[PDB]
Amino acid sequence: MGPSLDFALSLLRRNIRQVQTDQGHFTMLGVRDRLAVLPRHSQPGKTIWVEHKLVNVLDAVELVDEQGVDLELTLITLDTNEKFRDITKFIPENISTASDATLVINTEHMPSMFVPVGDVVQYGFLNLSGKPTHRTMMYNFPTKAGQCGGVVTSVGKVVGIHIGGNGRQGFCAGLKRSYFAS
Ligand SMILES: CCOC(=O)CC[C@H](C[C@@H]1CCNC1=O)NC(=O)[C@@H](CC(=O)[C@@H](NC(=O)c1cc(C)on1)C(C)C)Cc1ccc(F)cc1
Repeated sequence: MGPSLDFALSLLRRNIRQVQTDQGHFTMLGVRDRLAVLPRHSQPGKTIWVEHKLVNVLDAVELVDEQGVDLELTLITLDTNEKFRDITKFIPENISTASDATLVINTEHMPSMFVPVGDVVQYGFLNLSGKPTHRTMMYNFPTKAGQCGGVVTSVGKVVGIHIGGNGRQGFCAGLKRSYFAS
């Protein structure tokens, strides 16, 4: 509710970017330095649109956890002029569920949008259009196409990235701090 909403708003300007790839429109969380995270499904190429600018991509590396499981997110590094404000400290050391979370969407079509998704609960194994992953979490909210990459936040942590849904529920890849270690 209110507390996750205001924390979510504090991330928006400095860290939550509108992007476009050949696959469509996505929300992108910038984490530190020139490092950001996107859904694998966005399939970033050699350039990517960020806000109004076509930006060269330094690399895109699929995020695979310490158990060898693809998390369906890719870590992208960018030929941006400025570094992102470092939000490492807001990514929890442990994958975290949360009550009354906020999902932040920021795309050209859904700009600066805060979605009260309610409680985010453990889900675990998830088969997303035939691609299996784990460590996912679920919220009973009817998320939509165009919300992938959306940032799931608690009172003061960034806990997940929206990756899929079935029309009545939504699912995020869980985040923990070690995923972003250099
Ligand atoms: C570029 C445009 O594409 C997009 O908009 C990305 C947006 C949507 C957001 C969905 C869109 C709808 N409700 C939502 O919240 N995401 C996907 O579509 C994903 C597929 C699903 O959500 C599928 N769901 C399940 O499999 C699923 C399983 C359970 C359990 O619940 N849902 C549905 C398409 C059927 C794409 C994907 C494929 C393979 C993966 F490794 C990982 C992801």
